[PDB]
Amino acid sequence: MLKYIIPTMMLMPLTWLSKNSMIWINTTLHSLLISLTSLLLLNQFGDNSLNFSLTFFSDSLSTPLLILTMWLLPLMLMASQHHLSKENLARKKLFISMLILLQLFLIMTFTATELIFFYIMFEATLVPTLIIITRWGNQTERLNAGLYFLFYTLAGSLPLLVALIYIQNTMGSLNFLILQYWVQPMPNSWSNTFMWLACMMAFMVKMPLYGLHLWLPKAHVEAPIAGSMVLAAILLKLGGYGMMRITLLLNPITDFMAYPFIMLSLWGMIMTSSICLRQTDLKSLIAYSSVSHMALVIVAILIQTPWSYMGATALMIAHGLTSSMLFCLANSNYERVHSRTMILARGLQTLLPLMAAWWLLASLTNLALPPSINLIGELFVVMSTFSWSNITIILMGLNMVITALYSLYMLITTQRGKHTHHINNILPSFTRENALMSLHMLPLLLLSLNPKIILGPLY
Amino acid sequence: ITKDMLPGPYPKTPEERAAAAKKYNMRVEDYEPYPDDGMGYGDYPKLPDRSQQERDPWYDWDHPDLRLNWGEPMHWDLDMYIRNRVDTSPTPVNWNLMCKHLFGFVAFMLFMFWVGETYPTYQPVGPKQYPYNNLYLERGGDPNKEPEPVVHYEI
Amino acid sequence: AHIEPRYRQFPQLTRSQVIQAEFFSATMWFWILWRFWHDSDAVLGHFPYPDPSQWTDEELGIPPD
Amino acid sequence: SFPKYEPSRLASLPTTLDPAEYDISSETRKAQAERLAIRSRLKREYQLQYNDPSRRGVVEDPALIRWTCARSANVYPNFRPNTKTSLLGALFGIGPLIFWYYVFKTDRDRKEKLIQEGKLDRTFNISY
Amino acid sequence: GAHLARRYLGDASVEPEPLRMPTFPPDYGFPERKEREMVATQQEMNDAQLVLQQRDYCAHYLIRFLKCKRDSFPNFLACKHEQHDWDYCEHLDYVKRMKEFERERRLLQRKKRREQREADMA
Amino acid sequence: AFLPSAAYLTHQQKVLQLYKRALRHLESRCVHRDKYRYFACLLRARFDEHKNEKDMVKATQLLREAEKEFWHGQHPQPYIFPESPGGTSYERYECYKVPEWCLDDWHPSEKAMYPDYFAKREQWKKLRRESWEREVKQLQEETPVGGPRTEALPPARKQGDLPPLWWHIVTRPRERP
Amino acid sequence: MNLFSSLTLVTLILLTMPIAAINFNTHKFTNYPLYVKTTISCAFITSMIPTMMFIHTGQEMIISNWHWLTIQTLKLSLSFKMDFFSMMFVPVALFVTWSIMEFSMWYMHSDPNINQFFKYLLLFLITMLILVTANNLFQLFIGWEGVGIMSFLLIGWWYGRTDANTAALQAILYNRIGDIGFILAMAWFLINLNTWDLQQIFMLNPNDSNLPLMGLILAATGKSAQFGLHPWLPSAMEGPTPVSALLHSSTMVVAGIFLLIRFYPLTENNKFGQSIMLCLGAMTTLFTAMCALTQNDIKKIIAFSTSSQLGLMMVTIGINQPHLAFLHICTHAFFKAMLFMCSGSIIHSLNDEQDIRKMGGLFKAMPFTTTALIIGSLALTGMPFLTGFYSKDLIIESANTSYTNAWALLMTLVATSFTAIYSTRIIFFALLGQPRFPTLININENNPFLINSIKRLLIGSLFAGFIISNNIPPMTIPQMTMPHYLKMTALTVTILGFILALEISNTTHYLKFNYPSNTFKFSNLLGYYPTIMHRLTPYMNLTMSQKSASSLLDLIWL
Ligand SMILES: CCCCCCCCCCCCCCCCCC(=O)OC[C@H](COP(=O)([O-])OC[C@H](O)COP(=O)([O-])OC[C@H](COC(=O)CCCCCCCCCCCCCCCCC)OC(=O)CCCCCCCCCCCCCCCCC)OC(=O)CCCCCCCCCCCCCCCCC
Ligand SMILES: CCCCCCCCCCCCCCCCCC(=O)OC[C@H](COP(=O)([O-])OCC[N+](C)(C)C)OC(=O)CCCCCCCCCCCCCCCCC
Ligand SMILES: CCCCCCCCCCCCCCCCCC(=O)OC[C@H](COP(=O)(O)OCCN)OC(=O)CCCCCCCCCCCCCCCCC
Ligand SMILES: *C(=O)CCCCCCCCCCCCC
Repeated sequence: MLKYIIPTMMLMPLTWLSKNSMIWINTTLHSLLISLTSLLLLNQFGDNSLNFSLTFFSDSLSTPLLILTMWLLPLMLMASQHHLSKENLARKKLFISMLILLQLFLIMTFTATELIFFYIMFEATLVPTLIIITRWGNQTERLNAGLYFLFYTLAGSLPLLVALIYIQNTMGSLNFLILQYWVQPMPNSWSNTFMWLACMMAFMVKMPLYGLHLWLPKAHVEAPIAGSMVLAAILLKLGGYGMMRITLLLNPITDFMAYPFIMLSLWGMIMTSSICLRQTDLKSLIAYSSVSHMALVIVAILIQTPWSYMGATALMIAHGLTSSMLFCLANSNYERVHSRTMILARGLQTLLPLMAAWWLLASLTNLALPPSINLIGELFVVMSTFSWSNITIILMGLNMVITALYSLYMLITTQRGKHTHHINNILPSFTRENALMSLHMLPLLLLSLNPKIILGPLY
Repeated sequence: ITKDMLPGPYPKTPEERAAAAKKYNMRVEDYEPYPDDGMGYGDYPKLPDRSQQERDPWYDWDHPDLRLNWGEPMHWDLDMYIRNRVDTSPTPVNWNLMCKHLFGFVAFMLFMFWVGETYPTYQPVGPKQYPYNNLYLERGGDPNKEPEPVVHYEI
Repeated sequence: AHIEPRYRQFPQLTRSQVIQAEFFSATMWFWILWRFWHDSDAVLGHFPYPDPSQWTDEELGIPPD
Repeated sequence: SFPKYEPSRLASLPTTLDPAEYDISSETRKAQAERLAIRSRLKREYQLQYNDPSRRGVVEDPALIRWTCARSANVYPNFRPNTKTSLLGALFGIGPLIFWYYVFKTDRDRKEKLIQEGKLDRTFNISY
Repeated sequence: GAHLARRYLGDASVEPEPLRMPTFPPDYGFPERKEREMVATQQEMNDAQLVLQQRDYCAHYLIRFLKCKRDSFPNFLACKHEQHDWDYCEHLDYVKRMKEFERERRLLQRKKRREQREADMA
Repeated sequence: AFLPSAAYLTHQQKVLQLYKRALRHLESRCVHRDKYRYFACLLRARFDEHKNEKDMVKATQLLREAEKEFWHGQHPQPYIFPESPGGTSYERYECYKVPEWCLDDWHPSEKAMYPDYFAKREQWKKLRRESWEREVKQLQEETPVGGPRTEALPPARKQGDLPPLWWHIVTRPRERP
Repeated sequence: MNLFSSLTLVTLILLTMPIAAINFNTHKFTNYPLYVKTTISCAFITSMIPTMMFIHTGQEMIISNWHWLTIQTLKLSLSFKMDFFSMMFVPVALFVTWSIMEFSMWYMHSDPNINQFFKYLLLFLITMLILVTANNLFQLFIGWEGVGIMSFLLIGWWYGRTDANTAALQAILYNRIGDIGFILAMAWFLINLNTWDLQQIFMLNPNDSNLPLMGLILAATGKSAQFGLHPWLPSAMEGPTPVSALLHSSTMVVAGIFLLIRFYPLTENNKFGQSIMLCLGAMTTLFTAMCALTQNDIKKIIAFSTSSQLGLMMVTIGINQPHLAFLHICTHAFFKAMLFMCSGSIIHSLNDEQDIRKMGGLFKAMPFTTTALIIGSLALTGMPFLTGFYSKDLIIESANTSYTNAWALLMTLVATSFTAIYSTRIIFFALLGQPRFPTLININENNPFLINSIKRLLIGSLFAGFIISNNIPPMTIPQMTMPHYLKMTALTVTILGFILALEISNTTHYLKFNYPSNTFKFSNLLGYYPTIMHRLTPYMNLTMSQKSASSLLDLIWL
């Protein structure tokens, strides 16, 4: 994995020694070269994972999240370069350095052989994201979110730390490869119940869980575009990756500890999708859509069937691409009308036809139009949860109505109807913006041809 | 925008009510808030819940599709009462009379299909008769076992 | 030359559209009368429907006891 | 005589059949004139900015900004936990969760009992 | 259609129910009753790929008609008489079903008048 | 009720609007033209029976139960004109009504495709920008204290000036682009 | 063999080639609608050869040509099922679409987005022939959602209009409620039968198949506008006329009926599914035909016509006669597409006038349109030996002579009378009588595009029932023995409907003004069903989506 970490670190002398008009071009070029390099991780096997060293490994779960992570950096550099034009050059290089450092943390978070190195890199990803959100977020009003981050630290990552140190003392190792063969059944006891909550609640907030999703339509709103792209595309999926690693140790107690949280997600995707029908803020609507889609990944991990893991990792990759494109479309209107109000600028297909085509395609991938991998992930999760319980199809299908309903409403409000009269700064689409939409959508459409590379280790 | 045009807490004194009605750009007599039960509406005006479909269409609107003006204090559920959504418009038939006619019609048709399923109509014939032991090997019978003889006779 | 718009009076007609409309109306009634002359049973009936009461007890096997 | 129209929540009374529309009193003249005055003043304040050539951008509507700030920001700092808020946050907050919990637990206990008694037709069920 | 009124408005005791009948033996009233001959062989209608609803006691006319329909392509109006033969023998099969129904109705009339004669006599 | 110029409906306007809506809903009830024309003169007679009513309170009550008559006898789906609101072709071409300022955002290679049009559009915009400050200083001295009472605007008074708030009414899109 | 599968795939690739043409464009087109119409004409000619060599031998096959995915026991391959249903539906759909596009080159000539319109209409055709040729549930779900989304995009064609967007989102809502049941069926077959392929479903032949058939009946309810999920098909007349002609009369709306005809070996061994299909179809064909009696927009009346015919299709599936239902689909396409084309020819001639109360006097003004509208109405009602006689009457000849729900049969006959009632209502208010349109006559139809486009579907509406029903093989046994009052049922009920509606129409010339009855207010406001549920079910959602979901729980308590 050291053929990826070292070029990502060499992006730091590349971004600090570059000429002042060249720092976007150079970082975009070399991060696209790293993303082309990232396809060497597709050397996967039907029995063995790709095990590089004592520190790094890659099965077919971590590999597509790595490719999506290394692909997300050039797109963030394209998306965030317009609204940093009047920024200081040194502050602009600090922004690019925090993006590069976040990629550096993520690409060795997903490959972490041992679980406390996963914990260190997992909680290391929060700091450059925090600095990007609070130094370039264009407004900061976080009176209620401070107490929620305190709740995240109390109920989340610290019990995970104590639990992983406990497994280190009990099993003697936290290597996931060793824990594949030295796993003991975790029986019914109160010690094992608090053990399960400690191993799971950090990743429950990171997904997020319904009821615990209070941070996500704030942190998505108060962020720049690169921060919202990396939150929607990668930083939610650390929770799902960590659940799919840590549920190896949590058998068979998961088979009766999943029942509350499954309810919290199965009803929760009914609520948040419905919440998207009453959103004034477009970026908040995409945030609650992200909650409504990660609820299915929570259910699919907690029911731990093969079809559910295949659908959950396909849904993670697909929703990463789709929701990142949705935030980029929301920014491509916000950079013109200077307000996130979804009822402000209407009828935009009269003014921007190709951009409305991109809105249509991102909406159709948002509502899981087949054969897109949004639908493949959605569908396999629905099949596995039907095998879990035959009634849940109702709570699936009703969600699959409301998921359609706000997806086209977001299309109908922003793009259709009568244009707003008093807005006359609606410029034509820059080639940068259309390139950003295409570099989201065309990989998402090409993955419908060959979905087997995004269906996880047990395809 | 600045603070003294933003919403605040519930108006208790009448001068705070007057300051809000000047802030929300409407008459003080029309300005009523949502009742302070603690549901978090604040000092927002309780508009009388009229859908935007009901408005004057021929009026020169600032927002013609919304049927809404500039500076007008909008309804709280303005995203809900757009003409793509929930309407409250008057109908030619009464609301309860519509609900009664629909429920009586649907339940009576359900009951009549239950009556017709209770008493089915048919033809004055016997059952359809098939050769070769009611087509035993055709309908998936095993070749080693032999069923009872299903023999039909001329008439 | 096209059909000129007219005002409060009967519009201009082409000979071709009138003879085509009369031709397809004649085609409809020709095909109806033709298949009614040759089939005459898809509308009226293919075979005689027998009377059940007009059947004797010997062919149906009713011994009077 | 005639069937009187019944108003509803989703069927409002018409403007023609409302009696207070037929008020002729001078205080209704004052109220209607003040509403026309506020509406005309706001219309003028709008379309002086709207028809301005030197402005190229968005005529910002503080009623719309105020509406979005009410729908987003003003929700927590004007909350008071009382009987009504706690009972309504306990009805629709932990009600249907408990409902679907007992429904799905009942069906899964039934299915598990049928599987461990050899009853459920799990013949061609090898995808799961 | 009058028998629907006879079974619903009248009594269902004398009217033969559609679902399970004959309730009488086939030899009851018939001295030396013969079976129904099948003309087309089981393997012959197996190779002709006939529908399981269509493999009744007169499927051999259907086999001749479908062979004519295959052999007369494209002249799709050249085999009207083979269709007429198949439709006429299906009509006769329906007539035999009507005869079974009238047999069952008249034997239920025999049972009804038998028990009424027994109640009058004894 | 809700009007741009008046704050209310006069009783004369209410009578005329109820007569018009009654005839329209009647024509919806009474499809054929001679039949509607017969019932239309009958209804005109019914409206002219109490045309000469001096008592405005009695005329108010008569108008009120006339509204009840019209509501009791209304058609459920009255004939709406196609480009009237509620019609089948209503606001159909609003997706084709591009605002004029978008011509400012064209590329010069396609602005040069229509040279006379944009060469005239330059002096249209010139006319607008040298008319704007004159019509603003026209409106600021005629508007009473407290803002304007009614939404109606004064016309161009001097010769050479243009009427105030005129650019979006003149340069509005065509109804069939 | 090598001819059949080759031309089968050549038809679909040929339909996809103008999509690559419109996507790889730099110039302004040398009549791209003519290019798409020429392509679909040649695709019709191409698909004629596999149909003829199916009528020769009965040659069916499967083309599982491209392996796509293997989820551990489920090999999802790109698999095309060429059976009787594809071999009869593909030439009918291509012929109807070819006439609709030669219609659209006249009707949609003023639209500057004409290339986008023909692109979207070709995308619909591609997704629909993906639907009707799919061999597994996944490719069928691809075509299913494809015709749903192209329905959205072609209802909301005038996207500035609020009502078009509203009707398009309404249609998406009801179709996704049907998709709940479709995904229920896919879930049941994957768990209990380990397949989405039709062949393993049919070969395993499950017995406890009530739940997947309830899922399929809910899918056909969402798709074919059955009762409960019906009003989007009358709402969907807000799109253009060739949209409502091709998609929402003849091609898309038969796909729920086609989904239930496709699964006939499961329905023929489940009497409960047959009874539910019979009851739902009789309810829909009663209700929509009753609503059609008192409407005044001609597109609404012909949409209620096609939804009542879909309810009759559901009825004749529910008597376990699926092949008669599919013959009725192939029959119904011709005259119902032609009726929408003639209605839209009246609409475009009378300057966007759609309300029948401002029409009339068009017997001699538009002679060819009047001729074809009368022929389409008589094919709809069941005139003897038009195309609609060769299926629909047989439907009644199997609805009487079967073990049937009696009230479903009686409502089927009431629907059969109502078809004649609204057909002669259209001919009365639109063709007969004296004019009612405004004074500036711009009435014209003398374009060879319009005349030939109505002419080829006119040849279809005259001869196609005879040709198809003498070219299709027997798959059931036709019940041909019945009493004379039972053989003459459908014709007599249709003529009674004509007589009753002629008396109704001749009561309108009288100089009397009656107060509206409760039956008129019920049927004119659409059984009160789009008036209540379109207000109540959004309300109870959206307040619950704001008060308790957003504000109470997910901003304050949690
Ligand atoms: C590895 C090699 C592979 C080669 C094959 C390619 C595989 C797929 C690649 C991507 C396909 C989409 C590309 C175009 C869309 C994005 C750009 C766009 O909008 O352009 C508009 C523009 C045309 O419009 P315009 O009028 O010029 O301007 C825009 C208008 O102003 C305003 O626009 P508008 O409203 O007028 O029109 C927009 C219209 C709007 O139409 C719709 O929204 C309708 C779409 C939904 C319904 C119909 C489809 C339903 C599903 C069935 C079909 C799929 C399965 C088929 C298989 C058999 C059955 C199972 O969209 C289209 O027409 C797009 C056609 C393709 C749609 C694909 C499905 C999108 C729906 C969402 C996902 C669905 C599931 C996933 C599908 C995955 C397919 C592989 O297109 C172009 O200019 C083309 C640009 C170049 C495209 C290159 C494509 C390849 C890129 C990959 C590069 C790497 C590999 C090398 C291959 C190179 C090949 C040349
Ligand atoms: C003008 C364009 C045409 C090209 C002109 C220039 C070339 C001249 C023509 C000759 C072409 C070359 C020879 C033939 C092609 C190669 C044949 C071959 O074996 O190829 C290997 C394979 C055949 O499959 P396979 O079975 O060998 O291998 C599958 C791969 N594994 C086993 C790993 C899973 O691929 C192809 O043939 C690719 C073409 C497929 C065509 C259809 C694509 C549809 C895409 C839809 C995406 C979504 C699907 C969703 C639905 C799925 C089902 C429900
Ligand atoms: C064979 C079995 C048959 C079984 C039958 C019984 C089950 C089904 C019961 C019926 C369900 C559907 C009917 C209720 C919802 C209909 C919503 C709808 O269509 O709204 C349309 C409405 C606009 O309609 P309209 O008034 O005509 O507009 C033109 C002029 N304004 O548009 C709007 O107002 C916009 C509203 C947008 C937001 C919609 C919110 C409501 C969402 C409803 C989801 C329903 C999910 C059901 C799941 C069932 C699972 C089993
Ligand atoms: C007994 O009546 C057998 C016929 C089938 C059941 C009754 C059907 C009655 C309606 C059809 C005939 C209508 C004739 C005008």
